[PDB]
Amino acid sequence: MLNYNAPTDGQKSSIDGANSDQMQTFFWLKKAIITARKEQYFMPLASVTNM
Amino acid sequence: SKLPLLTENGGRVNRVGFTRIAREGSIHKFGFFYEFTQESIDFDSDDGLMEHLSRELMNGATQITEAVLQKDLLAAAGTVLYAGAATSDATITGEGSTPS
Amino acid sequence: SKLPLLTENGGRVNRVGFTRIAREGSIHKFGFFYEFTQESIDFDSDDGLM
Amino acid sequence: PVLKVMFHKDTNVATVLDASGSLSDGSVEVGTFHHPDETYPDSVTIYHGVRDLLYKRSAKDPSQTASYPNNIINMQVISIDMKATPRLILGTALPRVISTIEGKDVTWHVDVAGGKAPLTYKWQFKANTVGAAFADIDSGENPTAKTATLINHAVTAESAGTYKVIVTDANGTTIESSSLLVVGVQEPPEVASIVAYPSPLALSVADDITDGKTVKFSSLPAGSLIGTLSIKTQPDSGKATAEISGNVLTVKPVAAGDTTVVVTNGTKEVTVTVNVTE
Repeated sequence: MLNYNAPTDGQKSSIDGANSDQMQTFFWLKKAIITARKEQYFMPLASVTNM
Repeated sequence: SKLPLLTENGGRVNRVGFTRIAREGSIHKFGFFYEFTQESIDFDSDDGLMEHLSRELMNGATQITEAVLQKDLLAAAGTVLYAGAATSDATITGEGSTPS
Repeated sequence: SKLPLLTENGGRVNRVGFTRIAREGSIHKFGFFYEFTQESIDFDSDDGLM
Repeated sequence: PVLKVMFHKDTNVATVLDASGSLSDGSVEVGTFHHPDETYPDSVTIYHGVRDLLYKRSAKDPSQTASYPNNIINMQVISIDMKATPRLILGTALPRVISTIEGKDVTWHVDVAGGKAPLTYKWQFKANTVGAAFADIDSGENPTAKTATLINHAVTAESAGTYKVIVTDANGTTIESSSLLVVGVQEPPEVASIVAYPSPLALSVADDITDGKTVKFSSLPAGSLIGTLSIKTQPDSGKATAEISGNVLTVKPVAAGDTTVVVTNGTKEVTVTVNVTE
């Protein structure tokens, strides 16, 4: 039977020959994890004097 | 001997498989430029110097591309034959009993 | 010691850079089944066994 | 290689020399840099390095340094002169993977230009079996080994492996290219024996318990298929612990004691010696 096997870990799918290998072995989500900016406490305290 | 044949009671008597092969290629970058001053353009007798220069640049670029393609095709020949009794590039000679 | 400081004539003074990281996950498969015969359903004492 | 840069203020000419070389034309040494740059070999060239070195020195006196408005930042007037040893350029590289069936002819061609004539070519071959090392192709048996083009006739299972070409000149500049040959056989020969790399003698000796050794296996008969390997734990698990994932075998030494592990595919077994030192 034509089996998928596991392209990772050195095994190969049956249809794939000695030379070939799978083009796409994973899916890229395209949505990135981001970190929010830190909070500030001392800045709101200050009063601004025009120069 | 290896003909595929079926009886009336066809069961599991023939089976075949398939394979695929992969190829690849890469990309490179080229370029060139030239400089000029304003007086060379403004005081020259030829009115259309810029057109001529741009056309020459484009023609040179096309010629360079063609030369690179030709050398890449030569480098990737599948089978190489040497004329005469020569067996290698260093062996190829035009003097002797058997010229190449 | 390490503060971004500029003079009036500032050229190529402070540079920075960035980095990214990658993660992954996978999928698996499960299953089970059971069998019976028609007489077991037809002649059983209890209706609604299925 | 490291290049030295000399600057002459009057003629606005920057000279690039070797480390040993020097000039007596009134030029002032500004600095040195690595040409391959060791981190981005293809991104940068001589011009960028010379510009970066000249950015620091002052215009009035090239010997002294200065801030931004007073540097040497106009590279249009500056002309760079090269006196160092030329570097070889690889016009054409060998294809990464070449695939063929047994009983066919395969040809490799590499193009190299630059440097000082005449060029010299050497070809080396490395087998797929673990532990193989680059051995020179005999020139007498194969006349094409000396030349750029290498032709091998009637390839078999043993012919599979990586091939490398080495180019040298009178000066001594050297560049190399590598290629891989894959040969498919209709009927794979049966496995006869199995050998190991990073040696079955002592493996990798690490005093730290956390460090884990890596082991690889292969079969001596060329073209033979090796089945999935399984490991048999042996008497001293306290001395070391072995776990196998596919062909790769990892060993973590819990205690400083020598042990032996046997790994089998179901028909043949491999005897590997493990040495642990405190």
